[PDB]
Amino acid sequence: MIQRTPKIQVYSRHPAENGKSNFLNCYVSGFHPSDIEVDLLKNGERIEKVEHSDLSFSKDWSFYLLYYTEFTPTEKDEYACRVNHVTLSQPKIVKWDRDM
Amino acid sequence: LPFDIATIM
Amino acid sequence: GSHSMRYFYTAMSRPGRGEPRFIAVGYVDDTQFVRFDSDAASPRTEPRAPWIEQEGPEYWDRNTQIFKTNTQTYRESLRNLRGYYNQSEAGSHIIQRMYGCDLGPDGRLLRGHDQSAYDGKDYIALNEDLSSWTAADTAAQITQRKWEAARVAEQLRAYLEGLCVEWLRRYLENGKETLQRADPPKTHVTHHPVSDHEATLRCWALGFYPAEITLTWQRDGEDQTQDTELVETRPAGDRTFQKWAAVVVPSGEEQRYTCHVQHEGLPKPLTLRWEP
Repeated sequence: MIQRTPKIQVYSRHPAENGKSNFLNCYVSGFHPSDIEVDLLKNGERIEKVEHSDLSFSKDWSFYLLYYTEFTPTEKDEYACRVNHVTLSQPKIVKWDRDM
Repeated sequence: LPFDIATIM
Repeated sequence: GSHSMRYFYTAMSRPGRGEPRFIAVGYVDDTQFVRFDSDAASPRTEPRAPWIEQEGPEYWDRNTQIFKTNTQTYRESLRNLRGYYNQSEAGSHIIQRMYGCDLGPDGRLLRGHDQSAYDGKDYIALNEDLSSWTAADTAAQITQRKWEAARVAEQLRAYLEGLCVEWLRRYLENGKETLQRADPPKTHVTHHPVSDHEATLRCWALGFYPAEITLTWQRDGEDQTQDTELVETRPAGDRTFQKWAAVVVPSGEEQRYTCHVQHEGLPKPLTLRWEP
């Protein structure tokens, strides 16, 4: 069966300013089949109360979802997105880089 | 508004 | 000017984990306005945009009945397609459907669409004539005969040319303040040294709506397509979208590079360069 691995982007809703409340986003797209596990991490620990968009798909049939949570970026706290899918041997962790 | 006829494939 | 309405259905089997899940979402352009999930605590059609909330109880009950009927038809369709492909009862399979209407800037119907896929591969689609089908293989030919016997194409055509356009125009009026408002991108160029002799120029576009945009880099007025790293357009989570395009340039050669931005919300296209 034809399976597609997710593309992953980790970024903020608004331009990042240390000490200012914002939203941390993890956008997963281009994947097939639809089951996927996504967590937002703070210093390697899973954040609770993370929300997500309703399942939809693109013109090429691949699925996409937005996972998001309120966060206050700092110089020292490290943020990331951990994704697992049938196409992945182990969960993929993508770090938040405010220049990406 | 969605299409109202559901037809088994 | 141009607008479209689409419904996206996903029906997914999960042997040993209950009955197949059916999820339907409705969109006007890049704005979702309704959802239905057969897995929800109490499955009902739910509003997902403020401009749809004004619809009365009869609208919500009509949608819910349609999606409950689809939940049951898709469960039979998944069983049928498993059989058409001689598949084992063990695997999980997915049927997806996307349909709707496109209007031009005049508000007239440009074209209608109805496409279905099985496990992410094209299965059956309504032709642009809204009269005939394109079946991908001998399994899809069975569906085609079934759909022809039920006169699906004639009924779908009446919907695509009638109710689909009518309701889309109603939504466009009710949500005119957002749906008919194009938000231009807020743009800037960042510079990131990668070596002593090279640096990345990144062209950003933030806060735009709708998602359609063109971001390109040119060196001395010629397109740098092969050399540009272009990220997929991404949702900000507040209705708007974001995108960036990056080029690795030789240090000192930065001013030979220009970023070009095209979007509906802009009075005129933008030309940007790194501003040290």
